[PDB]
Order: sequence, then structure tokens, then C-alpha cells
Amino acid sequence: NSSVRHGLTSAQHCVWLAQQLDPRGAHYRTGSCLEIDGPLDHAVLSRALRLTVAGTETLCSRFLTDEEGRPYRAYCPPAPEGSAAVEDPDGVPYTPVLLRHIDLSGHEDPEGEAQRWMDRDRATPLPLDRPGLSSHALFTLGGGRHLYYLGVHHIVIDGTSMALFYERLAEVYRALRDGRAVPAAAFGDTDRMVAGEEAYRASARYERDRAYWTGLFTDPEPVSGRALAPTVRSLGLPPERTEVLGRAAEATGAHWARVVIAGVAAFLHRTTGARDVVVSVPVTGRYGANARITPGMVSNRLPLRLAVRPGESFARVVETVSEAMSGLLAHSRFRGEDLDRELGGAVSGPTVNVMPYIRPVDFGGPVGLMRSISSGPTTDLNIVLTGTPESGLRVDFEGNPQVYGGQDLTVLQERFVRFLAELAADPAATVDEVALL
Ligand SMILES: *CCCCCNC(=O)[C@H](C)N
Ligand SMILES: [Cl-]
Repeated sequence: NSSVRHGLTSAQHCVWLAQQLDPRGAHYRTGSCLEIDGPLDHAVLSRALRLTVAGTETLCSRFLTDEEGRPYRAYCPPAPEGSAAVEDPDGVPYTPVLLRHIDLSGHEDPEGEAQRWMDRDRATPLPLDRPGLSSHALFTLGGGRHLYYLGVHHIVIDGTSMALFYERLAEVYRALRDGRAVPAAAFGDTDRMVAGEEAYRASARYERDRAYWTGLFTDPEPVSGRALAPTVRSLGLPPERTEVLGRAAEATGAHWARVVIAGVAAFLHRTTGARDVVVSVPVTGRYGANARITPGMVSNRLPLRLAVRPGESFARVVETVSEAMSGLLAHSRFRGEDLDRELGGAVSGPTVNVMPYIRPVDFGGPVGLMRSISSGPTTDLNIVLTGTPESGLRVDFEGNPQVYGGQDLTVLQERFVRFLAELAADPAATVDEVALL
């Protein structure tokens, strides 16, 4: 139904408000891609995309305002497959669906050229009142290799949902190629997920969480302006370099993402001398079965306050992270932006985003591996990891361009990785004694 006014999630309200401060800006454009190791049929994949979008409410939506100016979400189905119509018979715009095909096979540096293309696209503003807030391109790179680019407005798609989209696209593609019925879209309902958030705000737990978070930061100013689209520098680490993180996880008993967060806390402590370190951690903000399967934007960012005292081993820092994360998860439903609103002023540190495992995407032979292009805007620094210690990592340092140049990030990144690796190689060692020239 086209006249129904859908409620925004908390995260979507937050993005909406931020967008109004810079109406024509592109700072909330984000993107990812799949590096695909075998040939795909663009014509079939284009059909697959239309069908994928048609069953993904968030990729069919536009944002409008009531008379008070308050936003709501409106659903705009695409036109039927084959149809060229732009509006339905009642004047409701159809969500356009376009899969660009960019053949770079005869190019000197297909990869580099595709990256420059994605960066140009990420700098393109998408007005929120026009349905279909995404941008798609299939690159042909020669040798039967492809790149699928998914560019979005952050208000419609979070990191979790990117994986949901890629899984669904491939599933649809496989069916179309096999000539099977396309399996039914098994996505959840955004309205129910929003209703869940509303129930939480109305519940006692909200006040408990509020007390908890205000309690922890009643007193600290963030240490290194507006949030801007980052300059992104990316570093590939093969398994030979990353396996050590897995060994550190095994030995400390902590998940490897915690080892990385401990690593960042250690790095900040050594770089700046502060014992009161803060890093921000994204959580998915998805609670319950329906929410876990609803493409959309519900992610939350929460500050992690970590005491790093002199003489401590790296294993002790991992425990500090563990202790702090336990509190954060137990009160995870409280919105980071509401915590900031309460405290006033500017609380945050570098975002440390260790993305969860995503199985390689299967197109029926060809296999797609996901990599981040830009995860979101930043006042300072996002650290984004994709991969696993066993399979290798991609490490992205995403820096506010007023704060960092590309070269600053490369140097920072290289120093951090070498420091993390040596910490991980011996968690018993005192952090302060670990040589970092
Ligand atoms: C005001 C909206 C919430 C913050 C936006 N979230 C992100 O940028 C995530 C970390 N990619
Ligand atoms: Cl996200």
C-alpha cells in the first residue's frame, strides 16, 4: 500500500536529522562491493536485481514529511518486470531499478578504474524523497572476473543488510539461471521492528539503560568537527599475517574481534598516553527473529570506556575490554545519539568495526567476496575489518579528511597493524614493554 505512513527506526531518525543539516550533501552515502571470481550474465543479474529490490521494502522506499515536518517512510514498488512505466496508474512513482554494466576488461587498471568509479558515485547526493535510495553497478574486469558495487544512502541500508542483500541477489540469480521458481523473499517486517523499538522506549529498561550510560560518562571530551565522508585507506593482510589473531583469541578465550578492540585500546594508550581510553563499537540494534532478517537501518554505536593502566599485559587489556563489553551489551538498546543528546557538548573515540563473518556469495559457480568501500561518515576515524584470522583481513582506516590526509592514514594503519600483530603474538607481555618505534 502506497498511502501508508511507515515509522522510521531510531537510527533512521538519526540519519534523517543529520541529513537536514547538509541537505544536498553526500556524507551519508555508503557502499560495498563483491569481488566475483567467475563470469556472470548481466541481463539475468539485472532481472535478479529488480526482483531482489521488489521484495526488499527498504530499497523501495522514499522519505516524506508530515505537516509538522516530521519524517515518515513511504513504500514505492518497482514497475513490473518488462514494464517501462515510471508511475503507477494513480501517480505513485515506481522505484527505478538500474544495474549499470561497466566493461573495463580492455583497461590498463580495471580495479583502480572501478574504485575511482565507485568513489564518484559515493559523492553523488541521493535526495531522500525519491524512491530507491541505492546505486548498482556490475563491473567486468576481464579474465571472467567481476565487481558488483552496491552504493546506498545510509538511511536505507546498514552493514547487516548489505549481506542480506547480496545473499538474496545471488539466490535469485541462481534460480533465474536454473529456470526454477525464484524462492520467496523471506525478509521481516520493518513496522514490527519499529514497534519493538517503541515498546522499548516506553519500558522500564529504557530508564535503567539511561541511568547506566549517563552514569558511566557523567563526567569526557572526545580526543583524536562535523561528520564527513571519509578518506579511506585499505590494507590487505593475508592469513600468514592474521592467523596470530586467532591464536591470541584461542589463548585468551576471547573472540578475535575483542582482541582487535583491545589492540586499538592499547594502540591509543601508547600513542597518546591516556589511561582513560574510549573507542566506539557498532552493534546491529537487531533484537529478535524478525529484526535479524529485516533489511534496513537500525545499527547503533556505543562508547567503550577502557582503563589501560601501566604494567598491564595485553591479556589484561582483553579482560578490560571483555568487562566493558559485557556492560555495553547488557544495555545495548540505548541509542548512542540519545546518550550524546543527554550529556550535551560533543562521547566517542575511533569506531572499531570488526564485521561479522559472511559466507562467500554463490552465484552458481562464481563466488563473491565482500569488501567495504565506505562504511559511513566520521568526525575522526573509523577502523573497519573484513575477513577472519584464518582467511585473511582487509583493514580500512576511514579518516575525516579535515583531520587526516591519505598518507597520514596509511602510516597510522601500518603502525597499528604491526603493533596489534606483536601484541597478539604474546598476550602475556606487558603492553608498555612492546617495542613500537
Ligand atoms: C545518526 C545516525 C547514527 C550514526 C550512523 N551510523 C554509522 O555511520 C555506522 C557506524 N556506519
Ligand atoms: Cl552500519
